Amino acid sequence: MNRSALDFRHFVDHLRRQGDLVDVHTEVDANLEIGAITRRVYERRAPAPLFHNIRDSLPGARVLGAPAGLRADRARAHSRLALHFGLPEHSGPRDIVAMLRAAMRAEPIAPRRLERGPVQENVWLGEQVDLTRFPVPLLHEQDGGRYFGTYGFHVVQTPDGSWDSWSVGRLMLVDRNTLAGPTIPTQHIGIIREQWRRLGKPTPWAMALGAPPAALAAAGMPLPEGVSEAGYVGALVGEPVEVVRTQTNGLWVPANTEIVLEGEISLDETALEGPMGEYHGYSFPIGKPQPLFHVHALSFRDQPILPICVAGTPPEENHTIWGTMISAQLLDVAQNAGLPVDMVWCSYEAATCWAVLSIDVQRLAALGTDAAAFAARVAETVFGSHAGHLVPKLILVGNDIDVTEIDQVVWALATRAHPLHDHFAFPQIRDFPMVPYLDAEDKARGSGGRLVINCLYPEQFAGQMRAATASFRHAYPTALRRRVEERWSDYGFGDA
Amino acid sequence: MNRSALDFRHFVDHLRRQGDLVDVHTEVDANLEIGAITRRVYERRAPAPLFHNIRDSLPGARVLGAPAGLRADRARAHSRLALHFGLPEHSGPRDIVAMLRAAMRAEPIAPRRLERGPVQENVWLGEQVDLTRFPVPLLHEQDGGRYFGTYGFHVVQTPDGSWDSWSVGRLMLVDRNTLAGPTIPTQHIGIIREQWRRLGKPTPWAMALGAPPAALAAAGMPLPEGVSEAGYVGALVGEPVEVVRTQTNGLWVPANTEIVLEGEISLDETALEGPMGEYHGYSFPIGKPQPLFHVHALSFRDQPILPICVAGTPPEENHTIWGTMISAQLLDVAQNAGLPVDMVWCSYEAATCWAVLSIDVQRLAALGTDAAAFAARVAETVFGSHAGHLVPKLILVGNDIDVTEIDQVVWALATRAHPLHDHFAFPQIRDFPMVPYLDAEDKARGSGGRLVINCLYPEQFAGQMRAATASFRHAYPTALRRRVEERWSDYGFG
Ligand SMILES: Cc1cc2c3c(c1C)C(C)(C)CC=[N+]3c1c([nH]c(=O)[nH]c1=O)N2C[C@H](O)[C@H](O)[C@H](O)COP(=O)(O)O
Ligand SMILES: [K+]
Ligand SMILES: [K+]
Ligand SMILES: [Mn+2]
Ligand SMILES: [Mn+2]
Repeated sequence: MNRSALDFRHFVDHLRRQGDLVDVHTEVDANLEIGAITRRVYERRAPAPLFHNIRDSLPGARVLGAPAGLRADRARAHSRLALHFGLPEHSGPRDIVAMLRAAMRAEPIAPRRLERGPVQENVWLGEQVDLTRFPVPLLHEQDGGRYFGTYGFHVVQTPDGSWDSWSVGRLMLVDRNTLAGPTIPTQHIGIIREQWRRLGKPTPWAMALGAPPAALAAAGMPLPEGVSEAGYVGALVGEPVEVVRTQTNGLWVPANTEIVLEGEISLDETALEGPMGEYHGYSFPIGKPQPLFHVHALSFRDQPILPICVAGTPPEENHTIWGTMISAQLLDVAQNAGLPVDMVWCSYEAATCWAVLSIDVQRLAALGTDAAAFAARVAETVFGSHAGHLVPKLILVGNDIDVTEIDQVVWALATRAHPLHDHFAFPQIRDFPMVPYLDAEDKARGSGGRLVINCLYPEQFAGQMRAATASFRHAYPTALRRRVEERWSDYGFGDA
Repeated sequence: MNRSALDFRHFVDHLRRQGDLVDVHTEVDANLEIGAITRRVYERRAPAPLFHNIRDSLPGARVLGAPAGLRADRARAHSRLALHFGLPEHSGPRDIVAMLRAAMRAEPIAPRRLERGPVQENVWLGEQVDLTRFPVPLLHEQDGGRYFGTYGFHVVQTPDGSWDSWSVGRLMLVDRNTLAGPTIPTQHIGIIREQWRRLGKPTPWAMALGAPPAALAAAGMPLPEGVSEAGYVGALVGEPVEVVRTQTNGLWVPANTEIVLEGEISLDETALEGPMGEYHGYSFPIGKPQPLFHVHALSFRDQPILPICVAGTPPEENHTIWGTMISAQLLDVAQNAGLPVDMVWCSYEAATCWAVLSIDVQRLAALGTDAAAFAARVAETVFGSHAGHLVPKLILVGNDIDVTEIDQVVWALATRAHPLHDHFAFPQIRDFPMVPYLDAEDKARGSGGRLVINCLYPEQFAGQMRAATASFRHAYPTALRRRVEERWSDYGFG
C-alpha cells in the first residue's frame, strides 16, 4: 500500500490485489472504444480496466483507464483515490484532506537524484520519436484530436532554477513529434512559460505519464505559487521522490515513470487544439489555438502503461483528483486566513463547479457579522487564492451537516437558503474561463460567474439556531441512541 | 400485489414475503424507542419494522414503522412505496407518476357500501374510549406530546353530501378521548371545516389508521378541490374501495381499516399542539393552539396494527408519499396548462422543499420566450394550484437530465444556473406557512419564500444547446455503446 504512492506500476499491481482492477485481454480500439469502456467504468463505479491489447499500437504497450475512479462499494468508494497516497481502502474525503494538510506543514523532502531508472529502458531520440506508435486515444466522439496526455504532468523549472513545477494539463497529439495544449496564464505552467518568454526563449519541458501516484495527485493540486510540488510529495510520503535527468534538457523527472516526453514549449507556434470532453461534463464544439509542445526525445519502461482520464460527467479524476486537491488547499487557505471553516469539499456531483464550506458555528458569533459581510469576506479570501480562483460557486453552511454528503448539502440548500437574502453574486471578481455557464458578456468582461450561496440562518450569526434536527442523531438522547445501536441486530435487523 | 393496495394487513404480509419486513419480538418502549428505531430505519433504508411487544399497551396491538420508507437495494429502492399502488418491486418514480396520472383521466369508481367489515371486530363507545391504551408513541425527544395519528387520514364530508374528503394530517393525543391537530385553511380539511362553521356547527369526522395503502396515498395527494379521494382510489386500482358507516356520525370509512376514530372537530375549543419533528427536517421549539378532535367512539380489527411516520430528515413518508403525490399532481397541472413539462419531481433529498420540472426542449423554441418570462409563467401556474402552493422552490431544467436523480439535478444546478440571470424570487406570491427558512417579515406579509431557479441555458429558448454532454450515453455512437454493453463480460467485468 505504501510503495503504491511512489511507483505507478506497483500501484496497478496493488489495485489488482484489492480486487479493484480488471485485466482486459481482448483487443480494443484506441479509436473511441477505450474511452467508451472507461466512461462506463466511471459511471458504474466499476474496477479500473488495464488494457493489454490495443489495436495498431507498439507491441506490449498498455493503457490504464479510470486511475482514480470511484468504487460501487460505498464503504470502499474512495479507495483508488486513497491509494494514490498509500492510504487504506476505507479512507474517505476527510482522511485524505487531513493527510494533505499535514504534508503542507511538514518540511519538504527534496527529490533524490539517481543515475539510472526503469523509465530509461527504452529511449527514442530525434527522428526515432513517433508518438503515433503509442495507443493514443480518441477519447470522445466529438473531440478535435487524440490525446496523448490526460493523466500526466508537465515538468518545467524557473530560468533561475529556484522553482520546480509539476502540473497536470492536457496534451493533444498533433503529429509524430508534436503535441499541443493549453497553458492558462494563471496556472503555474503559464506563469513559468511567461518567465522564459521574457528572456526570448521557449520553455524547456517534459511530461511524466504513469508517474508516482502521489506526484500525479500533487501535480493536480493548486499549491501556492513558488512551492515545488516534488518537495511537497516527499513531505507527504515521508521520503524522497527518486528522479533522473532527461536525455536532452536537464530536467529531473521521476525515475520509475512509465513514459517521459521531453522537448520544449514553443514561443509562438500554435495548432488548433481541442475540443475535448471536459471536467464540467460537456463537449463544446470548437477548439482554439494552443502552443506547440515539441517532443525532441522520449523514454519509456518496457510494456509501458499509458494512464488516461476520459473526462466528463462525474465522478472522474477532474473530480476525484482535482476537486479533492482543491478542497484540501482551500481549507488551508480558509483556516490560515482566520475564517471559521472546519472543512471544504468540492462535491464530485457538482463537477468541480462549487465548493462547500463547513462553518464552525461555535466561532461565528464572535465575528459580530452577518450573511452579506461574511459572504464578501469569504469571496475575497477564497476567490483571491490560487486554488479558489478555480471554483466559481461557494456554498456556506453550518458544520452540523456533513459537507462531503451531497444529500445533506441538498437539504441545507433547500431548507436554509432564503431566496431574497442568501444569493450573493460577485460580478466584479474575475472568472476561471472554463466555467460552462459563462455567456459572451461574461467572456468579454472577464467576470460575471462568481457566487456565494449562504445557508447560515440569520440567528447563527448570534450563536443560535431556530430549530433542532429531526434525525436519529439529533432527536433522541445519547443513552437511547446507544441502546438502539447496541440492540440493532438483536431487534432483527442484523446488517440492515 | 393488487390486494396489498386495498388491504393494509395484506400489505404487511406481502412486505414480509418480499423480505422487506422485520418482526420485532423484543420488548420496546413507545416512549421514544420505537421512534428512534424507525428513524434509523429510514436513514439506513432498512426493512420496515413490525413491533409486536410494546410496554404498557393493549394486548395484541402492534405498530408498523416506515410504512413507505426506502430500501438500500437501489434496484428495489421504491418497492414499499410502489406496493401502496399494487406496483411491483422495481417500479420507480416515473412508473408511479404515470399510474397516478392515468387514474386522473379514468372515470371515478365510487366506494362499495358494505354492512359489516373487520374494522368492527372491536367497538368502544363513549366512556369505553381510552386512546391511551394503544401504543401511542412519543416520536421525537422534544415533541410536545405523543402522536396517535401520523399515518392515517381524516374523513369528512360537505354539509351538502357532494364531496367526501380523505386527507392525511397529524393528530396529537390530549387525553383518553381527545386529540388535537392542525387544519390549515388552504387544506381540504380546513375548507370543509369552514363550511360547517358557516352553519354554526362542528364537523363530523373520522380518522382511518392502517387504511388501505392506496387510500392512504390518495389521502396524501393534493387532488383538486371537490374531487372525492375515494373515487380516485377506485379508479386507480380498478375497483371499489369497500366502506362501512361509522357507529355514531354517518361517515363511510374503509371496511378493512385497522383502527377507526370518530367524533367531531370542535368549532372553538383548542389545546396546545406540537411541536413535532416535521417534514422539512427540523424540530421547531414551540407549539401552537389547535382544534380539539373529540373522539366519541372508535373501532378496530383484532390485533390492530398502528402505522406511524417518524417525520424529519429524508427520506420518510412526507417525502416518499407526500412528495411523490405532489409530483404527479404538478405534472398534470403543468401539462393541462400547456407548459412544455414532461416530468416533475420533488427530490426526496430536498425534504419536499423544491420541485424539479423537466422541460421538453423540443417544445421550448415555439414559445418565443426567455428565462425571466418563462419562470414567471411557471411560477403563476404552479404556485396557484393546490399542489404547487405546497412547495416554495422550483427548478427548471431541460429534459436531457433525469430529474428524479439528485446527482443529475446537482450537475445542472452547478453548471447551468447563472448567478446573475437565473435566480427568480417571487416575493408577492403567498407562501405555505411551514417553510422553514421564512423570517418575521415574511410571516407578517404572508409572502417572501418563493423562488424559481432557472437552469435552461439561454440558447435553449431558440432550440439550441451550447455543448453536448460528455458521458457514456452522449459521447459515443449508438453502435459503439451496444458493442461495449455486449462485450462487457468478454472484457473481464463479470
Ligand atoms: C487532475 C487533472 C487536472 C487538470 C486536468 C486534467 C486532470 C485529469 C485533465 C488533463 C483530464 C483535463 C484538464 N487538465 C487540466 C488542468 N489544468 C489546466 O490548466 N489545463 C488542463 O488541461 N487540470 C488542473 C491542474 O492540474 C490543477 O489546477 C493544478 O493545480 C495545476 O498545477 P499548478 O497549480 O501548479 O499550476
Ligand atoms: K500542481
Ligand atoms: K388528499
Ligand atoms: Mn504549482
Ligand atoms: Mn382533497
